[PDB]
Amino acid sequence: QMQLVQSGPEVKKPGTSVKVSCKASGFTFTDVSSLQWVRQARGQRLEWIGWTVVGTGNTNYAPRFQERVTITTDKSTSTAYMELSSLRSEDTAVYYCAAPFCSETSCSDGFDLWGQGTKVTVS
Amino acid sequence: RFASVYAWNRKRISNCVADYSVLYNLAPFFTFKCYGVSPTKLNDLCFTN
Amino acid sequence: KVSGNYNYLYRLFRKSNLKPFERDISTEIYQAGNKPCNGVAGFNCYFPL
Amino acid sequence: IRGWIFGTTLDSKTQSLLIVNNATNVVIKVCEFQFCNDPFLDHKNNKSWMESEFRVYSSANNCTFEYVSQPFLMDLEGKQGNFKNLREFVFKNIDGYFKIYSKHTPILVREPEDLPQGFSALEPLVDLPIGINITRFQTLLA
Amino acid sequence: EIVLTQSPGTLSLSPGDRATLSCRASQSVRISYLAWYQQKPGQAPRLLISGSSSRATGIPDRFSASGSGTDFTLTISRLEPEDFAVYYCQQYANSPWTFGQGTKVEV
Ligand SMILES: *[C@@H]1O[C@H](CO)[C@@H](O[C@@H]2O[C@H](CO)[C@@H](O)[C@H](O)[C@H]2NC(C)=O)[C@H](O)[C@H]1NC(C)=O
Ligand SMILES: *[C@@H]1O[C@H](CO)[C@@H](O)[C@H](O)[C@H]1NC(C)=O
Ligand SMILES: *[C@@H]1O[C@H](CO)[C@@H](O)[C@H](O)[C@H]1NC(C)=O
Repeated sequence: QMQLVQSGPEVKKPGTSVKVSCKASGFTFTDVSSLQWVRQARGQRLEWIGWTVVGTGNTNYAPRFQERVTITTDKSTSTAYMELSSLRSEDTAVYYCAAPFCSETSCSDGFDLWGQGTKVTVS
Repeated sequence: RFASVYAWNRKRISNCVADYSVLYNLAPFFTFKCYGVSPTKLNDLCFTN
Repeated sequence: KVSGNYNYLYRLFRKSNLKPFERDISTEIYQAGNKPCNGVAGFNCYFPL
Repeated sequence: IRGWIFGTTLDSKTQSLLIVNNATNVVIKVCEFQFCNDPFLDHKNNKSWMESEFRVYSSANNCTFEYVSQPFLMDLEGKQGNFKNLREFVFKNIDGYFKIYSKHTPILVREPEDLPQGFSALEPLVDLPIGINITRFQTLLA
Repeated sequence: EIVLTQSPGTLSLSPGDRATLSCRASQSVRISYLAWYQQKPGQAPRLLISGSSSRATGIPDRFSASGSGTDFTLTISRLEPEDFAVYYCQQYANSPWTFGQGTKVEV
């Protein structure tokens, strides 16, 4: 159906680079759709990272992750990428990208589409 | 400089003799095609504005 | 230009298509959702240029 | 009734229009200038005509077209009674073009309402490349 | 930078009743830029309520949101056994967004 899929878990050594990408199936990001990225640890709360607008291209980042994470959007495949460097032990968590469906006219004021996240670990 | 797309400027041409010989001979004109007239028959016509 | 010329703009969002030869600029804030965006921009409130 | 001034969105940053006839003139002019909510022109000294606060244009951004044309047939002084002049206009907005047709008729001796009968035709007056839709234009009354 | 605090820390009520939870902020608040989320164990969270009147696909009428000022509340008409999860409050209007801390509802 119209839905968002996510990549799989992976283990990366510290002091290196990590790339994350989540795809959309039967769903296009047009020019109004936007999406955010969140991280969930084990037995912890939810912390917001950043959300970007596909059309304008404006990006927002959390103050504590100003240089750590870079978020980019792709119109050709209608997806979102994150690049991170020098991951630490606290980064072993599940990453989700959440977007609301929107078709060139108007859309809901809440994020109802969701993925299943990537479990990233550092060893 | 030309104005942006969303703020195009329209200029009024009147009371003059239109010579299209200078226009036609420019090399990089990679798009020149007309609808109600033909490009070679603009030198012997008269327009209101 | 090498550094990039950023003085050319074009609209992105508009509620309705414009009839032929409509030119008068407008730079208000286009709302996306049913929530009425006012003044500053934010979620579902985007600059249209 | 005075003359033609109209702009789109009341923000001082839009290419407004001026078909202006202040005293004995008309200058067709297309340019960006500030329009107030209620910029008045003549309200001064109970009932005598003075061009007070007449200016409605402050800041220019882009002037495109300027042209000269004479004002419509006006008379001098104002009072109540002897309804004589009958001025008819039809305004049309088609395909980014503003068209005005006008007609003037004297000695219409008909005081109590009741638009006079008979037939008359309106000759075309001017065609303007405004480039905007109109649900919003104005010709203020003195 | 706005902080969202949820109360109570835990909820222990028998199934078949009405439940209430609250979350409050510090800075200014807006009625339709606050959303409530639930997260099943092992599953990604899904949208429940946003704007205090809007609902997602297949949301039962039991869910309700109340409050106009800083304090917002979630009311559940009739609980069912697998509805027990952690609830989060999320804000949009203010500075870079922050979630809540989570409230565990149990028997
Ligand atoms: C009347 O015409 C004007 C001029 O075309 C319209 O203004 C455009 O409106 C859209 C949506 O509001 C804007 O995004 C455009 O930027 C405006 N035009 C330009 C050139 O900037 C106006 O919307 C029209 N009004 C109606 C009711 O149709
Ligand atoms: C009409 O416009 C011209 C152009 O500036 C001006 O010189 C003239 O004074 C105007 N007419 C009146 C009655 O002010
Ligand atoms: C006419 O108006 C001017 C200023 O607009 C004022 O100074 C003057 O007193 C007025 N005269 C009368 C008779 O109202």
